[PDB]
Parts: sequence; structure tokens; C-alpha cells
Amino acid sequence: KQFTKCELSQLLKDIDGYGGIALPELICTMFHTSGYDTQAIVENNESTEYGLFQISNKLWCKSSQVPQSRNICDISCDKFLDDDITDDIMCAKKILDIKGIDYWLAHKALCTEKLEQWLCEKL
Ligand SMILES: [Ca+2]
Ligand SMILES: [Zn+2]
Repeated sequence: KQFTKCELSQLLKDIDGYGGIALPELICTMFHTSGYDTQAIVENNESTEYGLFQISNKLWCKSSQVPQSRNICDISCDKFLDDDITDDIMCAKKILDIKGIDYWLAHKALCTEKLEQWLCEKL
């Protein structure tokens, strides 16, 4: 599933301000991270990132590729490739709590300025 800017904004409205993070900033971050695609899979060296939030099997979810993973979100990585982003959001919040917004390189690089374009009026 590939969401549009406003569709996703509506789904994450209740997350505004979570961990001091503003909604438009999070939308911008996700645009440059996965392009709003729930099925994005990106192989890094000996690890892989999954889904809309690009959650890593190196530390956050369990995958057969990295059997030694701490699996902090306590969930198999396949759950981040389906149509329900509810469990993806639960894990992203745990990343925000523990590690913070810098888990996503896009935030500091491109998402602290030129923010009006990320606002949504109605879809
Ligand atoms: Ca999911
Ligand atoms: Zn990444």
C-alpha cells in the first residue's frame, strides 16, 4: 500500500507531538525514508529495513537473516510489510522513546525547514 501525504497525515494525527516531534516533520521524514510505501524493503549490508518506517532487523524486529537480534519491538519483521500500520506505529513509538528521531537520517537533513509543504488541509 502506498499512501498519499494527507491519507497518512490522517492516520498519524494522534501522534502529533509524540516525543517532542511535530506531525509535519514526521510526514516529511517518512516521505524521504520510504516514500509512504508499506512494502518497502531495503537490504543494507548484513541487515535489512522494512516497511513505511524502515525498521531494522539488526535491533528492532526478528528476521531469520540476523538471528542474534535483540528484537526490541518483540515482533517478526513480516508484520511491517502488511496493510495494517498499527503495529508499525507501536514500534516506531518505542524507537522514538528509546533512540529518538535521529534513527531517521532524513529528519535533520531535510525536515527542519520548508515545512508548510508538509501540512494537510483536507484529502
Ligand atoms: Ca503492520
Ligand atoms: Zn534506515
